Amino acid sequence: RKYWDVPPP
Amino acid sequence: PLATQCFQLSNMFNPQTEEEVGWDTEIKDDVIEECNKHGGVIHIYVDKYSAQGNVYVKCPSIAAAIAAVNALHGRWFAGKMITAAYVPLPTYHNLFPDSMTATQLLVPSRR
Repeated sequence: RKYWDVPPP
Repeated sequence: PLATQCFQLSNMFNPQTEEEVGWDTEIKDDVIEECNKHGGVIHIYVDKYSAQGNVYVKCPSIAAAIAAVNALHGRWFAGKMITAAYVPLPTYHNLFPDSMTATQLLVPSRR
């Protein structure tokens, strides 16, 4: 699970 | 704006596009885990109904909330920019009266 600091695709 | 123990995170999710069961518990754990790098959390509420994707947080102290707001505001979360804003203490306690006596640091639900 990775949501923090994930930029837009 | 004047710093307080409480703050609100926005743009954390869109409740209409959240289908997975217990998604709000996972958001809660994401916020607890991230605020442990600062001073921890004593109260958290994931708003499952507002389209804005709001998370309410109460820290054990004003210093812990300043550390968390400065570190969380303007961050990417799931490809969207999040906003962190202070909530006046009487405004927060009117919404969440049970948070008035909260003292224990919260632990995430997942491993």
